[PDB]
Amino acid sequence: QVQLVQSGAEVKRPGSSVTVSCKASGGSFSTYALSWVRQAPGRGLEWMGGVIPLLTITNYAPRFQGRITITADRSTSTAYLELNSLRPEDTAVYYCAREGTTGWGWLGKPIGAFAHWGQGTLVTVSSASTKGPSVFPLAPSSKGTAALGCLVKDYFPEPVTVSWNSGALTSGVHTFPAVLQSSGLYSLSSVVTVPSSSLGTQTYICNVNHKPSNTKVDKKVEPK
Amino acid sequence: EIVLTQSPGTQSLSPGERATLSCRASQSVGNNKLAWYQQRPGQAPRLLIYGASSRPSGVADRFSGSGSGTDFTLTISRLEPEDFAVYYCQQYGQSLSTFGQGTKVEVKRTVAAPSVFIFPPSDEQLKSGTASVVCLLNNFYPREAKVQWKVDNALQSGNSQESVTEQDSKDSTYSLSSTLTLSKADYEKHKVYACEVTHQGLSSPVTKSFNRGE
Repeated sequence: QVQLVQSGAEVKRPGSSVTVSCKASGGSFSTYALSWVRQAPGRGLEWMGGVIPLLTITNYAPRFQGRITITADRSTSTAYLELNSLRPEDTAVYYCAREGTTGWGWLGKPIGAFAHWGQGTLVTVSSASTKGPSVFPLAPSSKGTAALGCLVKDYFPEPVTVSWNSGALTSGVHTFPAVLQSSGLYSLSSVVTVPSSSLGTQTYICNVNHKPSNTKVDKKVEPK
Repeated sequence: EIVLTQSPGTQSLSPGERATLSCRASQSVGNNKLAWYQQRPGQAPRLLIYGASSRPSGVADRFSGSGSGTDFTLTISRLEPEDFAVYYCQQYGQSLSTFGQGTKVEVKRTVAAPSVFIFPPSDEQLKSGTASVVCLLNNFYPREAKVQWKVDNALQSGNSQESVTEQDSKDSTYSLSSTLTLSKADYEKHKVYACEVTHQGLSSPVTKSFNRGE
């Protein structure tokens, strides 16, 4: 089977140029069209462009016809997407795709449709600075099914992984999608509902892990 | 440019029901090259149908594409709990390729009134300079729920952001979170902080509130 492994997520400043890779494993590479498709958070799929590695025929989407540059190195079986002049509206997940086939190698009647996708590459474009999140307690109201939680406020960039009781709590747990504040920093909330008779016996701590800023906070939430 | 318009927007069907998704073309898709992809949350899209009707190997035979020219249709004969995700259509018969905007297929349940909670800002957050009130809408259906922020009985607007969880894999209910953000000075000038929630399951709007510091 064929698989495409892209480069890791990266954070760029507005104006600077980014370069994402995509290496092909299995099957051929030279004779099947390789395209790039990005997806903004919560939005739909959007075509950027494509290239057939053998002929070096580049086809760009008109919206990107100025700032995009897609190539394919046959010596490493690796495709490269280079986006110039980045700006806040370029923050998305960039996928490398390739059309499927009916039979393996240089023959194999190509189908055209993107049947082979990468793992995606998160490219965040903002003029903010990588900051660890502040974890505040959302204490259960003193007045079963009571709701408690933790507010993970002001961090950059995405994502943040939140667990409960180091993982020994999954029932009734809701971790909301992060909202982008006007400061340029993200913020989310992780809530959980537990019996009201279990507020003064069980210890509820939320574990916030933020990979990019290398920060981990284990905050204990208790009634006020 | 060929612009593809999918219909309908969102889809409310039950597990076992017949799902019919429509894709309308701006102009005749040359050589009948329309493709249907499925995308779950968090993962890269998967090819369901290619060449408008042909199905790749490994794909369950419950998916089937039909139609030609400008009208195309993706059909799931029997919806099963797994296939509830987002579906995109993409034309690739021209030099330029374009996708649709997607069609979310959700689980339909017997409407649930939201469990409303409200949290005043933390003592630590106040000692940091900023205040944030959090209104929680726990487990409800359908998604259509409106949250209005009321400080001292005044419809606050401009601030406060909201986020809705993906449809739960167990009870198929959405959960909303609204976060009113103010500064400490602006937070301390007032006493009554309230959040008003309107939803189908609620006959009358539910207003959960507190007073600052009590």
